Amino acid sequence: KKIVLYSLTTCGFCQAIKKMFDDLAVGHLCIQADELTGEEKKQALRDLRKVNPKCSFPTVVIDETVVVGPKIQEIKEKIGIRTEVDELYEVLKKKNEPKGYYLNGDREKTFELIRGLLTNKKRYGYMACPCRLASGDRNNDRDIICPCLYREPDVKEFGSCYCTLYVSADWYTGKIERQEVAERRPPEHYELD
Amino acid sequence: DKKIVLYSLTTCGFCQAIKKMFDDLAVGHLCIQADELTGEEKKQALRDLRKVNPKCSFPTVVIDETVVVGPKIQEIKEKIGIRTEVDELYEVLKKKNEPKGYYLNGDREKTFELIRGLLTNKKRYGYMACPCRLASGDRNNDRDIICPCLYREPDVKEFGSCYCTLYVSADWYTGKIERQEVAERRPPEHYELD
Ligand code: SF4
Ligand code: SF4
Repeated sequence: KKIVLYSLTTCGFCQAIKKMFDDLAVGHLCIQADELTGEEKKQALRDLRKVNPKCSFPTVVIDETVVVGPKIQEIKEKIGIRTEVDELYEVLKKKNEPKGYYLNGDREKTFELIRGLLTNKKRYGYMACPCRLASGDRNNDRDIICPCLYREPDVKEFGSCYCTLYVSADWYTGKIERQEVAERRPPEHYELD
Repeated sequence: DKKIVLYSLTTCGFCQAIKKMFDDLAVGHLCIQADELTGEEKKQALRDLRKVNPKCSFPTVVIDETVVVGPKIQEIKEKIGIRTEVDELYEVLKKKNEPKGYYLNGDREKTFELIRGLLTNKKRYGYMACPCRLASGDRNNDRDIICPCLYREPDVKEFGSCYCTLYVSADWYTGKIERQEVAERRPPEHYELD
């Protein structure tokens, strides 16, 4: 697959697409159009205009298909990128949505939280809460294995769990204030002394 | 000169963002990635953490005798004495735009990076050309894309955010509306390619 990424050093999403490519050892050509001369900029825009008439950044060309804008799932779909986070995202969505627990709509935040669940599943053997420190002992951590014991009262009182991974329909659609959620876990559960 | 300790988790996103700011501003600190430590070292880092934050929550930053619990980057910066040209411009943009109904994106990290882009563009061009667009460097050719651009008002009225997602409406901010992708509204003929 021949990939070209039209990018700008000042464009945050352009750098995130580039980062994903580098991390997954994807073979691509990145054009940081703003680092070019006045005439090279004109030529980069003419090349871009042929595949994206709006001359907008980011734009990804994969062989003969073009993905315009911050459409990370569509870019992944044309390149053939499938990770265990994508798999777990689908599983969690199917299981939780009928229960009224929606995954946070900020996809980039939810994806890093799911990556945290996976990192915890590998090192501990269970999906310990990604925004808490686990002990590594399953029995001590039983109340913070996701979904934790605190999700139900936290979502009922504030509209979201402690990591903001699961949110209610009201939190999702802004019908309630998106309040900060305090740590409900009894501090004694660490068994420090 | 201040003694700084950041209690962090490798699985905590904001923890790495606080650490990134420290490193980029030469702020010396101890970073404890509590989850990388052994079983008994986890209990001791939690004992040190518990003394300053009984709830044993991450992130937690200790600056001398003052403790900041949670993702409170502004509070951390005020206690250390961090005050950058981005902070200055953020305040100027906030005071000028909030009374008009144009709020700065609540994802404070993304807003700061956009403001850094505005500053990078002011330095290399002489004006704050839109950081998510390609500037020519000719003010007259870029006139419609000097921040705030000619397209902010129609984009925010129709989608709730400007093209870069720097300025958002109150409904976008609180989640009352869907946060849709904003397409490039600029007529491509303005680029004067041929
Ligand atoms: S707070 Fe949220 S992310 Fe953490 S364990 Fe509970 S449900 Fe899972
Ligand atoms: S799209 Fe937003 S960030 Fe870009 S110039 Fe317009 S108002 Fe400024």
